[PDB]
Amino acid sequence: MIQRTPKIQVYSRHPAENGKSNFLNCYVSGFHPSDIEVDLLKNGERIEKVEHSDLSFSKDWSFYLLYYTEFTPTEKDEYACRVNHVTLSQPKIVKWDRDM
Amino acid sequence: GSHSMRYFFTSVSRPGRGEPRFIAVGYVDDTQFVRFDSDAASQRMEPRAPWIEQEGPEYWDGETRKVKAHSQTHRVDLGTLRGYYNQSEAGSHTVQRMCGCDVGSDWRFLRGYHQYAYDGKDYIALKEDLRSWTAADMAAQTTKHKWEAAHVAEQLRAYLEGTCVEWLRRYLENGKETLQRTDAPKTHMTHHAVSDHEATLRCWALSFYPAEITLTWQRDGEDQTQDTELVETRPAGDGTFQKWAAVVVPSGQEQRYTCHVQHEGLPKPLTLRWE
Amino acid sequence: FLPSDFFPSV
Repeated sequence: MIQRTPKIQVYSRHPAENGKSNFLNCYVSGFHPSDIEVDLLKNGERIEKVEHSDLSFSKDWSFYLLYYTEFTPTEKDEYACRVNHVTLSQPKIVKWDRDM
Repeated sequence: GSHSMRYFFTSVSRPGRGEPRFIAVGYVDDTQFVRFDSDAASQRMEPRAPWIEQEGPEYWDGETRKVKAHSQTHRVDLGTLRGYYNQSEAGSHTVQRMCGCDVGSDWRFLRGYHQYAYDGKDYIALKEDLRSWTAADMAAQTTKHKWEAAHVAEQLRAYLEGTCVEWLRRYLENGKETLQRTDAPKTHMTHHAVSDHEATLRCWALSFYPAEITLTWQRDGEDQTQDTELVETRPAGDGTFQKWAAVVVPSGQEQRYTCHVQHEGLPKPLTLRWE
Repeated sequence: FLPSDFFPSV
């Protein structure tokens, strides 16, 4: 099998405004095989109520999923997406950058 | 404009115990409207858009019957493919299938397609003429001979040109309020100094639909690709999409650069400039 | 509206 490591974008559904409810998104794509572990973190801790989209795939057969949760951005709280996949030796952590 | 209806199937074998995981999703254009997940409790095809909910029990019974039958075909496939490829009973493998039809802006059939993959590589595909198959290797060649003997292309061409297009038309009508609405990208530019001498400009396209979009940077009216970055188009999670393109420029020269946005929802392309 | 289960197994 071809193993392909995930691309990861971490971003909000709406423009981030401190103190206002929003959705934090972690979009994983370009990966194969489909088995993948994705957590969203707040200050390094696993957020509990995280949902994801139904598995689907792109023209090149690589898979994509959207994981998401309601959150409230603030000046100080750090959000991140943590991903593990067979192609990775250890979980990859991508911090949410509100400019990206 | 043109429209499509597509189904995507994924089946993943579970060597240590039980049946494969099977997930199916149906789309009209970039809108997901149904799903089936073998692991879910319902064991039914489920709605994922409001406009499909008005279909009656017969519809849902029929979709459920078909999708479960499909899942069982992929189940047999995974077993045969392990044998074709002389693979251990120990490993997990994947089959993927995608099929669908397009209609043009007159809602008449434009094209149809079906592609099948094993472990993330092309395996067998219907040709654009809907009459014959492409096989990637000698395993798929065996499958091609089986599918030729069973006259599959003929049956699939029937679906693609008939019932696929007829139901796409029905959905487009019933779901008109969203499926025939175009959401032009909401665009703006942000500015991010990188040093005393350089700054990034980032051209944003937000809350658009459908997903197809082109963002281009120009400098003094010529396309620029060096010193740019373009992210993959990504889902907002409310059915719309987002994308951005960025360029690094010398501080003070921002006004030379323009971002150009093309999208079906835009009668003319938009041009953004930092001032 | 799905195609029916008309593909033979591979």
